Amino acid sequence: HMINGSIVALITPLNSDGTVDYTSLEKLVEYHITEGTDAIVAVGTTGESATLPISEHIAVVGQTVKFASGRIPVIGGNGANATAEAIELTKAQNKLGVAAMLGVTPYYNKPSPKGLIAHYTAVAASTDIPQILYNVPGRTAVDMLPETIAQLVEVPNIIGVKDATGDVARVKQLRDLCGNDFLLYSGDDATAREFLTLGGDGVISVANNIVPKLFKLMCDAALAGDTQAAMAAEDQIKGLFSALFCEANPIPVKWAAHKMGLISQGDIRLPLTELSTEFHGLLLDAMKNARIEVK
Amino acid sequence: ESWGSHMINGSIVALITPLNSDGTVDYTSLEKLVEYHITEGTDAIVAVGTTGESATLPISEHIAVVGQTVKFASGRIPVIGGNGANATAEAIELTKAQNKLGVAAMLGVTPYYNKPSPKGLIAHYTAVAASTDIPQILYNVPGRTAVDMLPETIAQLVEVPNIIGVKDATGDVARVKQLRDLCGNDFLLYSGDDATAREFLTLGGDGVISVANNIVPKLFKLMCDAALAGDTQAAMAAEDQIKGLFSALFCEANPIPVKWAAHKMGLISQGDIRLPLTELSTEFHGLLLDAMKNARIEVK
Ligand SMILES: [Cl-]
Ligand SMILES: [Cl-]
Repeated sequence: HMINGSIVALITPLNSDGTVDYTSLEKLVEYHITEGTDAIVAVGTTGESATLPISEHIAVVGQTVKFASGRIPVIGGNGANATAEAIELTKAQNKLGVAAMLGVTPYYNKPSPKGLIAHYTAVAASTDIPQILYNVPGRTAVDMLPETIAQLVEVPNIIGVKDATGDVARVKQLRDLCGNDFLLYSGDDATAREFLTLGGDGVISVANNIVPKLFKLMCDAALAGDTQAAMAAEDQIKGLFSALFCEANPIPVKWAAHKMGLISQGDIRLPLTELSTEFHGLLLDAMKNARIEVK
Repeated sequence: ESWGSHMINGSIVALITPLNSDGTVDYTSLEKLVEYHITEGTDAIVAVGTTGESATLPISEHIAVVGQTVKFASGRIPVIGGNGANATAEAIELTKAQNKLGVAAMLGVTPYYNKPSPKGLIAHYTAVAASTDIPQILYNVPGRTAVDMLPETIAQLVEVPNIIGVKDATGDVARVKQLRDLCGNDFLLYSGDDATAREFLTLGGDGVISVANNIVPKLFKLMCDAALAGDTQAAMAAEDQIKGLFSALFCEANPIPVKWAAHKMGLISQGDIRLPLTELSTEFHGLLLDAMKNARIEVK
């Protein structure tokens, strides 16, 4: 296993015709290598998994692996709200060369704890690739509590959990019920430094899409226990921790990216839409404040 | 008239999708459900919506169920196909696969999980509607989708010719009035929350796409007719008999409880259900069985 520190939930850049832009995707992979990002999640929420059918999903992940050329672990998204669909997505990724897979809890259909367990057990049963669980009730309508996560630790290849609740007290609870070995990632930038400080292993983040160097410093300092340096680094980027959510992720981050020249176009698949004029000002300020160089 | 009456209104069942022991669709139970609803007077059937477990049926199996439900109905009862998706392309695809099935309308939940803005919601439904000429019914259920599509956004779709109304499940009955004042008197309003169905009709809604319909269609029908007719006494008297089910069918996420009930009836042959959903846990068996007795259901 041993993915940790600053993990970027990568956006999927699109051509103005709406197809995947592989030139920008390559630029982004090099960028995270050039700065010091520890891993790349390909096609999760931030990467717009909802709007990418399986064949496109497989392509973006597979291409990201190719561009990385072994220099950085790539983790592929394998979440679905049907167990059978998740298994199929998992099987189609089994030989792309991912280090791991990130699987969100089934959204919309609100299964019970027993069902989440059976769900993830059957998904993990269909692969040798390490699985990371992902709880985000703000999006899924289901809260997968630590008591539930703990019953999955014994599944050989379930290696940890991303938790986006922002509820920092869960770190202790998760440590207590799972082992020291189970990996705990934060999925809430606003509480991340704190999450690591309480004993988290790393952060699967939106903001390190656009401030990876500083986001790395913050994560490394926190893990080392240099709280002063962690807070110091957090200080400069904290503004983005709310600005990148003035409309749902990845609407703002993708605008911020195509703005810094990171990507060729700001195109986004429907039902998602490009960031409203209303927020252009707010986000340019938070961006200039994080020492991001426009234009 | 003008000319043969009935638009889709009144008491509509969000139909259960019955399964065989091996998880395939049970067509003989499906046909039995369709007869049952005809005999008992249900106004219309939504096939493969949430209660029909739409998330765990791939598009092929989805359209077979819709196609067969229409067929079993054989012109005796309107069938509404679910066409909800969180990607526009996927919902266009699903809509197109249902054109020419003999469906009276389609019902499409707002995009879930990905949380589009209102401008995105409009673009989504415009594009879905543009790809068909079957009537479309919008579906708002923030409890499951994590977007709340507000009245003011629904109003901007009223102009889109074949969008005919909205199912609202929030249980905010103040929205009937708001929606009326912004949409037509002609725009169809459906309650999606059984606990507030009666009140929703009484305030000016046109119908209820209900979960409890599955197991108490006669009294439910009675309740909806009466409230539509403005006869509050009979409606309330109808409601009182079955009100207990409006809480008890939600002790686990729908359709887990209703499926158990329908089997324990049993309208179906098997209570099997598809992962990640699981059969009702035994903890709630007594809870639901007694709620069913109080609503006049038998055997047992
Ligand atoms: Cl998020
Ligand atoms: Cl529910």
